[PDB]
Amino acid sequence: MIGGCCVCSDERGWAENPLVYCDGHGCSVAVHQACYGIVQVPTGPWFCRKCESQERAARVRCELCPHKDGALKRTDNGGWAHVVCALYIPEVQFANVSTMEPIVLQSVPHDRYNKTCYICDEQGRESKAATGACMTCNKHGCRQAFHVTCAQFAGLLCEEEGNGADNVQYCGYCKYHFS
Amino acid sequence: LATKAARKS
Ligand SMILES: [Zn+2]
Ligand SMILES: [Zn+2]
Ligand SMILES: [Zn+2]
Ligand SMILES: [Zn+2]
Ligand SMILES: [Zn+2]
Repeated sequence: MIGGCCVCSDERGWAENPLVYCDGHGCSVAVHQACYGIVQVPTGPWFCRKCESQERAARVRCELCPHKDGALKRTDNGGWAHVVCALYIPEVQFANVSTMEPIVLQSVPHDRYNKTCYICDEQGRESKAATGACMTCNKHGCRQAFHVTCAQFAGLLCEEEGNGADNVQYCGYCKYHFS
Repeated sequence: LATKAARKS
């Protein structure tokens, strides 16, 4: 459902950071090596964590949103979560930043699970809107809440420069406040 | 090459 990398959306690959495609039957995951923590890109077929696991897509959903495709990693509680959800929800952590797994939920505040996604809700999807965790519009003062994956397809996500050598602040904005 | 995760604030 996304063309290039499904984590950062960039469509260009790079010599030491290539686009890697999952050969998983029924899987259309494509990610940069550096966007999924791939240790060594194989000289043949490669499989995303989900397609390597021992259960069918029916049960393998993200704990943090209602969207089904995209690049998943295992969580603390032996669940699953989008890499992009983990990036753009501030309190989500990674146990190992090199391999980018597992995704650590345990420090996610209760206040991220008691919101309704406005994008979902304007679509009239009241069950989906309450599912998972929401990020908050990065505009000062605005308290609009939305799934990371919903803002991704609405084109509402962005990587802004942060204080530090190469610190990225992964954030988003509601339709009112983008740039 | 630093991953997206390693760059997160
Ligand atoms: Zn990427
Ligand atoms: Zn796959
Ligand atoms: Zn997700
Ligand atoms: Zn939503
Ligand atoms: Zn806003």
